[PDB]
Amino acid sequence: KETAAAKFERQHGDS
Amino acid sequence: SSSNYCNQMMKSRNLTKDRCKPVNTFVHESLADVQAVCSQKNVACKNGQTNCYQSYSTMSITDCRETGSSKYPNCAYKTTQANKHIIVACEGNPYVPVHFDASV
Repeated sequence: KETAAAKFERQHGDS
Repeated sequence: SSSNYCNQMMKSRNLTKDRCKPVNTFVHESLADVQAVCSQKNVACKNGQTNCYQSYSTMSITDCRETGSSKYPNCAYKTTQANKHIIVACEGNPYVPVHFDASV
């Protein structure tokens, strides 16, 4: 399911 | 849940589909350059733990802040664009960002 590192990217990434 | 970047992106990234999240920051940099911050300037986190790192340079960010008139389901956001140093808390192996601590 979603790791903490995956959640950070989903929430804050915008490459 | 109308138009503007924050309304669109908070919804698309599943931050406001089931609540209106008060604040969220989007970083307009390649993900690997954000992950590179975990080996940059080590600083204390607000909570006194020391697994936080501050970026050597500023990065392009968009701050999304809920307006005082936003109520679920119609979340509304104020969009502010800024170039700031980011502070991230890092964990794991690979040692990677898991929380934002600030922007300075």
